Amino acid sequence: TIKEMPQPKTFGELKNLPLLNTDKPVQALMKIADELGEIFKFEAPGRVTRYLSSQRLIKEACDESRFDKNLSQALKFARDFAGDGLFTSWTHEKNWKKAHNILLPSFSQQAMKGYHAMMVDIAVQLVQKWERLNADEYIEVPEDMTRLTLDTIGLCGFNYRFNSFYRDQPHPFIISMIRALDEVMNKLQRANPDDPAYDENKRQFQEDIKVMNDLVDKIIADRKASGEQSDDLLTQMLNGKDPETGEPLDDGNISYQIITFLIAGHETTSGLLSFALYFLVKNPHVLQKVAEEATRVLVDPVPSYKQVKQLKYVGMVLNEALRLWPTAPAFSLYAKEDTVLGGEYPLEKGDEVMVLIPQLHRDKTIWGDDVEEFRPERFENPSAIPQHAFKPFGNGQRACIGQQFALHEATLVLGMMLKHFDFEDHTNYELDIKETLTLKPEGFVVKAKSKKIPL
Ligand code: HEM
Ligand SMILES: CCCCCCCCCCCCCCCC(=O)NCC(=O)O
Repeated sequence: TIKEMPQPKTFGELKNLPLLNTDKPVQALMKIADELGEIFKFEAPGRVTRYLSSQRLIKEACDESRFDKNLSQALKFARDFAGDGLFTSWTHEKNWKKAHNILLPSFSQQAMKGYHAMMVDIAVQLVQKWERLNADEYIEVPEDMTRLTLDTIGLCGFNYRFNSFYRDQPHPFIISMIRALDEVMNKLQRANPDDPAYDENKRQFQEDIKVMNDLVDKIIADRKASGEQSDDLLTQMLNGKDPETGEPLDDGNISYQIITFLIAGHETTSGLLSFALYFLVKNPHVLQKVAEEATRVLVDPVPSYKQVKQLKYVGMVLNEALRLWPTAPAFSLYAKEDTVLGGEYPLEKGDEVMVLIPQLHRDKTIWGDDVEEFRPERFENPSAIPQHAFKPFGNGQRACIGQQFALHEATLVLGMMLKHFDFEDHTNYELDIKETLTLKPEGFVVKAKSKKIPL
C-alpha cells in the first residue's frame, strides 16, 4: 500500500531551498503543489517537512491525538521577539496552557459585547476619513485597513489609542512590525545566516524590536496609573491567575503576550478586509448583493452588536475571501508518535507536516471546479462544509483565539463601508500579493463615493 512522497528539484546541499528564492514563497509553494499533488517533501539546512494540500490528508493531520502544533522555522524566527507568547510557544510549555486559561475568558460572548462600542469608535474614524476626502484623492486600502485593525486591537485590548488616523504615515510600531516579519520570512532563504553581508539586518532587527518594546513599555506604563477601573485584555493579563496553578503570568511573559496580540490581533485582519474589498470590486454583482444587506440591516447611525450578527451575507464574503487567500497561509504540526498518514506515507515521532491552506481551500473534491471563482454563496450551509476543509484559523486548541474578535470587526467595518460608499476600482488594479509570512494586496487602491448617510 506504501507510496513514497515526491519532491522538487534537489539542487545540491542547499536542498530544495533554491526552488523558492523569492519574496512570494507561499505562491511558489502553491505552484509546486499544482505539480506534485496532495503532498511533497521540502528540505533545507537542518530541517525537513512535508507540505499538505488535500483535505483527505489534512483531515488526518488535524487529528490532535496524533499530531500537535509545531513551531515551523517561520514561527521559530518570529519567536525571537514573540517568545513563549500564545502564538509562538509550544503546546506543552507551562506558559501556553497558563496564558490560555487566563486570556480565553476575554473572548466570551460577554467580553465581545463589550468590545463592540470600541470597535465602532475606530470604525467611525475610518468612515470619517473617507467621507472627508477630496474628489481628486483616492484610498490606499491595505494602509487604511492596517490603521483600523491596529487601532481597534489597541483600544479594545489595552485601552490605548494609537491614533493611526491622526498620522500621515504608518505608526512607527507598524513600520517595525512589517520589517521584523519581512526579515523573518527572508531569513528562511539565507543559506548562511551569520555571514557578514547580513550585518545590516541584525543591526536593524534589534532596532525594530526595541521600537515594539518601547511601545509595550508605554502601554504597561499608561495603564499603571489611570482609570484602571476597566476590565479588558490587559486587565485580565495583569490580574489573571491560572485556575489550576494560582500563578499569574510573570513580567517577562506579559510582555510577550502584548507584542503577540498587537501583531496577531490586526495584521491578518487587515489583510482579510483588503482582500474582501478587492474581491467585491472585481465581482460587482456580489458587491451589490452585500450592499443591499448592509443597508437593509444597518439602519442606525452606528451599528449595534445585534445588527452586525445579522450581516449574514457580509460574513459569507469574508469567508470566501479567507478561502482564496487565508491571510495566515499555513500552520504546521508534528507527529506525536510514529504513525502512517492517509495509509500511504509513513511518519516518525517528531516528523513535521505543513498545511498549505491556500491549496487546501482549492481542492476540487471539496469545492467543485470553479475553485478560483469568488462565490460567497458557497458558505450558505456551514454544516455541509466537510470536517477540516476550511481552516483559515488553525486547528483545535491551538486554533485562533481571536477568530470571533476578528470576524466581528471585519463584519462591522465591511458592513459600514458598504453602507456608506460606492466603490470604484479606478485603476483596474492587478492583484499583487505581498508576502511577509502573512498575505496582503500590495498597492491596492480605490476611490469611494459617499452615499451621504449620517454618522
Ligand atoms: C482574520 C484574521 C485572523 C486570521 C486569519 C488568524 C489566523 C490564525 C491562525 C491560522 C492561527 C494558528 C497559528 C498556528 O497554528 O501556528 C492563529 C492563532 C492565534 N491567533 Fe489568530 N488570526 C486572525 C485574527 C486574530 C485576532 C483578532 C487575534 C487577537 C485578538 C488573534 C490572536 C491569535 C493568537 C493569540 C493565537 C494563538 C492561539 C493559541 O495557540 O493559543 N488572531 N490565528
Ligand atoms: C504574535 C505573532 C504572530 C505572527 C504571525 C505570523 C503569521 C503566521 C503565518 C505563518 C506562515 C508560514 C509560512 C511558511 C511558508 C514558507 O516560507 N516555507 C518555507 C520554509 O519554511 O522554509
